[PDB]
Amino acid sequence: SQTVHFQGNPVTVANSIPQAGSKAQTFTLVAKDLSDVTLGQFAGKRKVLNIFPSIDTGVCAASVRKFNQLATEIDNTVVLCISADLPFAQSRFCGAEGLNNVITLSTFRNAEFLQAYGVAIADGPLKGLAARAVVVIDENDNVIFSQLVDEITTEPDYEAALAV
Amino acid sequence: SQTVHFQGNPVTVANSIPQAGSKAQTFTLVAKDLSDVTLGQFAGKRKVLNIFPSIDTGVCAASVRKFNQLATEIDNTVVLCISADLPFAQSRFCGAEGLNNVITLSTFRNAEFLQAYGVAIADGPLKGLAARAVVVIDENDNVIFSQLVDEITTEPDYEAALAV
Repeated sequence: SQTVHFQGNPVTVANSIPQAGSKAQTFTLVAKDLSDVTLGQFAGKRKVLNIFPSIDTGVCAASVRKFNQLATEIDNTVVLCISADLPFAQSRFCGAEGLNNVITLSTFRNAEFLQAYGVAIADGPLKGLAARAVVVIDENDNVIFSQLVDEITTEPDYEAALAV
Repeated sequence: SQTVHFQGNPVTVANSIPQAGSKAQTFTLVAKDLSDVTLGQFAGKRKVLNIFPSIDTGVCAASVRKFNQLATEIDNTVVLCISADLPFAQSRFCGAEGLNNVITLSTFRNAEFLQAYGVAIADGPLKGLAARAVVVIDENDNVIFSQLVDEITTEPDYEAALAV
């Protein structure tokens, strides 16, 4: 239903990513301590969903850290860096060092999240992983911004991190 | 269903692990390069399925490597270290590297394998991961040995590495 690219080859992404003005769908993901975490646990806060195919590349790009840093600077915000890496691997993420309101969440046992949010790679070598995307949700669980990055290895625009 | 333990607490594992004497069911797993791999590709060899909840916990047990080393001592052997960890994190496995015929395979997009081989943890925080277990499959693809470890944090019987 959506198509991005990787290694010079197109990639299929199931359904469609949330649209501004829409009520955010609930979801459950796993934290670094293996506990479950839902959207409602962040009620009354601004949520920035930073979705990656993987946050365990072993590379600390300045662009990635900058985005997270910008996102957390907006009032009453929480940044959720989401991927299919297991919580174990997510600890190696170096794109949010020292940012207290940045949380890593795994999708390893909640594949429905990827379907509902329209970021599930449906084919190619990266099948089973999440596409690169950003979804911003406000204090009233309303989506005010979303972006599915055309090129998987590319980062989203910094503007996304600052959506309201 | 079956019951084992995680840090002393009861844990339910789906279905039943293959028993000695049963026929090994085919399966599709993902290798390090993200390519699909099936049991048939190891036809003619002795396959030792070394299944872990995770092989990317930051702690390297000396026991792990020795077990794998011993397994490779038996004629025509290939050791498959399987877990839910993504191919990206399985690369950091210490129990493999340095030893020939010891490869890591991921179930990240083939969760049904855990169900079919009866090693899918059904409850608690380790839900979605594989139980600690060993299944030895011979040249005729018959299961000649298996163990679903009582305490998931402990290591299997070394006799497992040598089963026929």
